[PDB]
Amino acid sequence: MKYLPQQDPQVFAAIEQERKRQHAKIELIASENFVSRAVMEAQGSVLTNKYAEGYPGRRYYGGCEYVDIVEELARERAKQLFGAEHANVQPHSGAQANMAVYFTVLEHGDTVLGMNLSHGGHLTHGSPVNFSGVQYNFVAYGVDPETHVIDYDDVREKARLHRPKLIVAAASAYPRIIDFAKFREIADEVGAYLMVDMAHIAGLVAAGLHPNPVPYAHFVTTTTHKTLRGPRGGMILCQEQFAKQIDKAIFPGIQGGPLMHVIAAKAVAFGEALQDDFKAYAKRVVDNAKRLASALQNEGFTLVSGGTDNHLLLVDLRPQQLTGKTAEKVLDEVGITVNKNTIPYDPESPGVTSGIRIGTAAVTTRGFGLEEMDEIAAIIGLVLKNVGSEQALEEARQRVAALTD
Amino acid sequence: MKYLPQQDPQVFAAIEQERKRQHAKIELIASENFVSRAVMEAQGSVLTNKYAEGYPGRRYYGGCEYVDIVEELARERAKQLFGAEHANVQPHSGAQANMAVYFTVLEHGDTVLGMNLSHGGHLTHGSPVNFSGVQYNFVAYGVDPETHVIDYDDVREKARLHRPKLIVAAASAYPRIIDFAKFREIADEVGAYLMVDMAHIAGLVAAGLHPNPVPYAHFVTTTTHKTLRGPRGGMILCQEQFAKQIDKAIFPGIQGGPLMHVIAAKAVAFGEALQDDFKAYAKRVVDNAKRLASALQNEGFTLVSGGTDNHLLLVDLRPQQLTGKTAEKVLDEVGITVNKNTIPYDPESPGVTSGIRIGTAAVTTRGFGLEEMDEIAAIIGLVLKNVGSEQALEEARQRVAALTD
Ligand SMILES: *Cc1c(COP(=O)(O)O)cnc(C)c1O
Ligand SMILES: *Cc1c(COP(=O)(O)O)cnc(C)c1O
Repeated sequence: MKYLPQQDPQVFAAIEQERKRQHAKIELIASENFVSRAVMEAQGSVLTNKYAEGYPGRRYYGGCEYVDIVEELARERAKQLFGAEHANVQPHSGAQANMAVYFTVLEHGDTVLGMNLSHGGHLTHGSPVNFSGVQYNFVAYGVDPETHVIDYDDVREKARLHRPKLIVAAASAYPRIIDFAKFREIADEVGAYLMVDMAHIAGLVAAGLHPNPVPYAHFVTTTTHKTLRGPRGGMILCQEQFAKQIDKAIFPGIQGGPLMHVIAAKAVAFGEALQDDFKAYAKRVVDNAKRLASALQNEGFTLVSGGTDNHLLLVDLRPQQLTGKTAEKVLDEVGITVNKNTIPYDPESPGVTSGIRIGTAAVTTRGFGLEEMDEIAAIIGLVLKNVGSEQALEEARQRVAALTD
Repeated sequence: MKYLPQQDPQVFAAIEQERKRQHAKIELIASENFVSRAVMEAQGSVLTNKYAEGYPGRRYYGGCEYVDIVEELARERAKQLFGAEHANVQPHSGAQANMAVYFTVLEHGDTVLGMNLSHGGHLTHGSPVNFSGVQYNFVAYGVDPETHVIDYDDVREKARLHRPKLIVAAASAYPRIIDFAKFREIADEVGAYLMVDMAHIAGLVAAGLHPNPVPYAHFVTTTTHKTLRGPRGGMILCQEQFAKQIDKAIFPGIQGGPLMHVIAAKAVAFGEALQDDFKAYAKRVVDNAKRLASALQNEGFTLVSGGTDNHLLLVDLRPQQLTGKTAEKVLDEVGITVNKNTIPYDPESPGVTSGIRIGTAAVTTRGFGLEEMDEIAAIIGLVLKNVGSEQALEEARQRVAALTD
């Protein structure tokens, strides 16, 4: 940076602390990643100056010839990446992507069936303090109490009983592959639309390491950040038949002017994801997650569903007589960043929890491999088995520092 | 830029075209501006990597110590700038700022009273194709057919007849000062909340050149871009008594993770607006608008309301037997960027219109002054009085080039 340090020392000092923090800590929060310098440069461009309400070649304002090129690059690359017939790259966030799909197919008070929020469903899949649960009548399907895999017979039963207009599949804390074919079969049986929210797994889908929801879902929503490793924002994919309605839902439906600079950054990220090296990266993400899961089990930890098929895992801390909140706090003391997370059938409140959620996307981006996964698991073992020993915590601290340099 | 040119030649080439376009054209679209290099650097920072759902000191995830500093700088600077008791700097856009306020105080189907969309009201103030007009029952007040000033007796009558829960004041195409005291008096009479959407005029309010809605409104919404000259995004201001509800409306109500890098950019912009030179800038904006209005009248143009109190003006093109669409198109041919705009009581559709809207914020940022306003008016006169003369259009083209260099 050149101009910010002189113009705003306060903001610059804080950004610099954050930058240094990102390097020093071991980031295991499953939603986190580190974007490329190219992605950041795109977001820091003069495209923030341009109003471009509407769509490429169909804008309200003149002078959009070049931002049109940018948006089309984003849409076309997204379509090639996911094999979708239509992309809308304007959503400000994953929340707004979902909001737009809901706005497209639902009326106020319509019934929607989504994943139980305590079992892995997202806030925007029917929380009573979120617009989704306030605006629509959400009902929930669960995972099996033993296997922790989605109970597809429960999905089916809930769908048949409640007759939802929309079924939502996808999760923010589900460590196994989701069967989109079964979701579509159930949707078809009850005459419901299927929406898949692939935000967490989008990078894996792009790399062919998780089944693609595009052929099975009427609508696919996602964040551009997370495993896809893009700028912070949202996206909707759908077949040509819903394109006009989806576009109208985003604008003039729920948003105003799009963030053209962020859309440029989206194009950059999609360009990156189309490359062979991203496929290699995504495989290392999944490989690292399996390795970390196995190494954690070696330490004596119990994992929700007994492991992982993707980038994330959930530790059930009940055997160690620890809450997620306690584990989160002590790991923070040694420089390991996790979040407490409700586990399926958690006896604890969302404010306390019986679990921690862990993902490998961020550490993989930093170049961590299998050996580092073993060490991370060993450090977590050292910490959580010795929460009362400042000796042990200092050793963990030094071992964390050794990993990040 | 260093990394984008090598990583993504396609995106870079398009950005470079846009950058060059921004320099070459005379930007008169009233919503447009040019942000500082410091603001852009902040948006292009590593803060995009951080999930920070919640609020400073009350986040869901750990590691937010530094982004907390950034958000607090934004909130505190906003409060000093506007004399507000509370700020929420998380809204992704002006649309989302409004969405959040609506979500806070209204239930589905509640009546809201806003400015007639054909008279200057915004899309998000009740368009039947926008969430506002779909989710809530919007009724409208108008401007006087002759003076084109808001008819406060009409505001009052509509409020008393329809009994709205919420009254919205503020506009995207109103060239005169809005009387927030009268709006609050009417709101008080009918027991309605008052929301002021100051997006267009926020920079002028900050500089003390338009009366401040903060003391009169329960809620003030705004874009951080436009006259305030910040990054693309939104903000809500309110008294302490609504702070908790407003914060909850933004998250977990309507959004997910905030854009921390954009929030950094917001802090930077607010820092800039607090400086004496921004006050001088904003005065030049208003001075330039008056000068341009006067010079356009000298050319024989009729202006809606007979002039301007702010950064923007509306040309009523009926005396020249031109539509807004025609004027917009021909001005585009010579390098002057305006938008067609419905005028009050327009006999034409929104797709055609009888007016063009013009604002001086962008050209003022470029350093244009009174002499340039005279020349801009003269060029517009030359063009619109000679739409059929390629000679005249080429002369205009050369005169536009002379202004931008
Ligand atoms: C992260 C996420 C979201 C929300 O994205 P934001 O950008 O935080 O609004 C929605 N759905 C799922 C499944 C997610 O993982
Ligand atoms: C520009 C504007 C908006 C919308 O802002 P976006 O950032 O485009 O969503 C809302 N209200 C008013 C009065 C505006 O001027």
